[PDB]
Amino acid sequence: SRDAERRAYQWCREYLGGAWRRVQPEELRVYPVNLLFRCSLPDHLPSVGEEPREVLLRLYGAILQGVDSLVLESVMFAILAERSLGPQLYGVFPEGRLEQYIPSRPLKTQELREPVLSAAIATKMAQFHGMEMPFTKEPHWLFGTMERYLKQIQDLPPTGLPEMNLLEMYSLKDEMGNLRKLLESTPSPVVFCHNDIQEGNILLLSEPDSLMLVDFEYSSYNYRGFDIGNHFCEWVYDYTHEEWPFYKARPTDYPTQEQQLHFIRHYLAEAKKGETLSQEEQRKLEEDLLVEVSRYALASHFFWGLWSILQASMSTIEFGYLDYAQSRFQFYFQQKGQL
Amino acid sequence: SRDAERRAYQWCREYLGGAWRRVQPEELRVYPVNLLFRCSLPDHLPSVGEEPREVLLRLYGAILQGVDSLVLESVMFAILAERSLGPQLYGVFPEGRLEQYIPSRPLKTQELREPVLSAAIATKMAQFHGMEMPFTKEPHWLFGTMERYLKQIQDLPPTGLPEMNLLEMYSLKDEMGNLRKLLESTPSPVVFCHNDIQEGNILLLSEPDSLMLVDFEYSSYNYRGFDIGNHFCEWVYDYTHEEWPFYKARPTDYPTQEQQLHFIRHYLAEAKKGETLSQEEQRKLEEDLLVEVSRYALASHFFWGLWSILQASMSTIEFGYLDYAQSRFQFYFQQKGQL
Ligand SMILES: C[N+](C)(CCOP(=O)(O)O)CC(=O)c1ccc(-c2ccc([C@]3(O)C[N+](C)(C)CCO3)cc2)cc1
Ligand SMILES: C[N+](C)(CCOP(=O)(O)O)CC(=O)c1ccc(-c2ccc([C@]3(O)C[N+](C)(C)CCO3)cc2)cc1
Ligand SMILES: Nc1ncnc2c1ncn2[C@@H]1O[C@H](COP(=O)(O)OP(=O)(O)O)[C@@H](O)[C@H]1O
Ligand SMILES: Nc1ncnc2c1ncn2[C@@H]1O[C@H](COP(=O)(O)OP(=O)(O)O)[C@@H](O)[C@H]1O
Ligand SMILES: [Mg+2]
Ligand SMILES: [Mg+2]
Repeated sequence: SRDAERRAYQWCREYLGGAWRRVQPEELRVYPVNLLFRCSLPDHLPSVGEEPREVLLRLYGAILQGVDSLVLESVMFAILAERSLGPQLYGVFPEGRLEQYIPSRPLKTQELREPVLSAAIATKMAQFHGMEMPFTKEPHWLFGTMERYLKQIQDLPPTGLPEMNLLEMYSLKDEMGNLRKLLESTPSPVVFCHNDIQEGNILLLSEPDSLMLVDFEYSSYNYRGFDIGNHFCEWVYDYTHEEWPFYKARPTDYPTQEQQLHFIRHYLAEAKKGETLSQEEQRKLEEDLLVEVSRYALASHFFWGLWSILQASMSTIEFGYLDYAQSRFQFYFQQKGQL
Repeated sequence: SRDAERRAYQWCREYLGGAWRRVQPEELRVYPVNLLFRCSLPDHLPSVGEEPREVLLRLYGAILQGVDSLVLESVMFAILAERSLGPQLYGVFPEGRLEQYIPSRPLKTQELREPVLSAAIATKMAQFHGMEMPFTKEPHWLFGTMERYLKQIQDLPPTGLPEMNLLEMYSLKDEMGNLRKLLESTPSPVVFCHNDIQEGNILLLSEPDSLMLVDFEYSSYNYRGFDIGNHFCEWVYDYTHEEWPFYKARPTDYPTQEQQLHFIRHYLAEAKKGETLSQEEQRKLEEDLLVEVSRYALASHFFWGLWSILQASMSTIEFGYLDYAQSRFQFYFQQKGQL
């Protein structure tokens, strides 16, 4: 649309500067990749200084985001950029931001299991967990957010859908306490977590450090075990499935013990790189982490199942959110019973 | 106060973590340095990881700051920290932030003229001007802000003070156009400027890179000439004077031509360090910059004079804001006439 093109043009010229000052309106169009758009400097123009030739314009939702929330999100994004753990940040303004376009493609679900890529993901996740960030270090995110989601679900206006509420079908309010008790018995260090290391958020670089993570919507200080366990759960789900419900679950694609240990070995090699450990101490760290993840992986099911019920309340036919929620809760109980 | 101590305690434990988790309330008190407070970890405690032992708690005003303004301020502060151009950032929360306490003292007015310190200030200012920041690069800050201040002054409710309005005494609305025309004829590159490089914002490090700038309240993309000229104006004003109006002006302390060239040589040595320039090209850059600064220094007087009238509207006997404004406008006209 004429207005959207004009805004993108103005934002690029004003926030990027340099060669962008010489671009004429008729030479620039936005390409949707929807709230995300690619903007490219015309080929005939040389760059002036270090200003980027390739950016992504990210527009914020029509949805209300609090002031404090936007401060935290923007500060987080800016810091991860400086530390080379996310895309560079080139503009912040009320409507959105301009980010580095990373030449890349996202991973696919099946690629997560390839040993060399899985080792690289482990290494990157551990790098992320090494970050000191200016946010609360108290680990209230996991159960605080789940408690909030449950309250929000309880408060939803009735819609007319006749089915038993999933909170009741799966006794989720009671079950949350059972999970809390289990995880309270399971030590897991509190670290800066990504919280959504799915294939769609892992970019395979065309100009390799071979990967970059994106999508920090959910990132927070949280239990290490959640970030790893959540990643393992993602081996099961493909969100590119082309028929309703527009995801597919393959439960047998959950990582085997050997696949989990391979990831864990590479994770710990990075996490513990500055430490002098015997092979025996290393073995213990690996075994303990295997158990830790087996339990915190259950929180991935529980968290996303609750989140998905809320998504269903704002959706119709574009994705089977309620179906997905039920899949996560079924796997929760199955895996809980296999402990 | 009990409440303020408790809040500081909670913020330190929650945002700093590490050894701060082991601190007991009775071991921590805040020291005012008022919205700024020092918090120190007890001496008996060893640090756990990289968490700071010495922080400054900065509380935000009771005064309204917009959402977008707080995003920009916080992002700016976080980026300058990463680039080692400001204090590290350890917590952001609705009420304020936790920053690195920099072991240091501020410079004094008379120290600005010492050649070795002035060379270091020039070098640091040029470093700051090298920054690419995710903010508007269009140079509307100077006249946009002055136009806004003038409008705000025009809109002030009458107070009962009988004196001629300084806007009228000095014909400032007309004079702003005269200044704009002068500066429009004076090329000055647009760079990321500090905008308030006064002695009180230059910290002399106890653990030396010998200086750190602080106070980014006014920082923005702006004309280089303003940042340098503003700094030179600051050689004249001491804000520690102990009798009303609580500043002192020493007009003869404005830098001589030689003092200005000394600063300029060191500024350009840093700004142009990656460039192959002849001694002749270097001489021209120095001479041109001398003229540039002579003109943009006038904007320092004009800007702060307007700002000071606004400060007077919220002040009584703590500082002679209106007196200060008049001093800046008198010097503006004197120096304009000496061009
Ligand atoms: C577990 N998970 C990590 C939760 C957080 O998700 P995000 O990382 O925020 O996406 C992923 C997840 O639950 C998820 C991921 C993707 C989708 C999704 C995928 C595709 C669509 C779709 O509208 C489906 N379509 C058939 C209409 C084609 C265009 O894309 C809509 C939703 C829905 C749910
Ligand atoms: C030109 N300048 C760089 C403008 C921006 O100032 P800031 O860097 O934001 O301070 C500095 C400036 O105009 C200025 C600087 C300092 C002061 C100031 C200095 C001292 C006080 C005072 O309340 C005075 N006191 C006698 C009551 C003792 C305690 O401190 C109050 C105000 C007033 C004005
Ligand atoms: N900085 C970037 N560079 C290149 N591609 C990106 C970038 N950020 C996101 N993408 C692409 O856009 C997709 C969605 O972006 P993301 O930040 O994950 O937002 P969301 O998943 O909330 O829509 C990613 O899967 C990736 O393909
Ligand atoms: N990070 C810091 N470390 C040590 N001292 C600081 C720090 N920040 C500010 N100060 C001290 O506090 C004073 C005021 O802080 P500043 O950030 O300039 O705020 P303002 O001038 O708006 O009150 C400085 O002159 C300096 O003496
Ligand atoms: Mg994503
Ligand atoms: Mg200051």
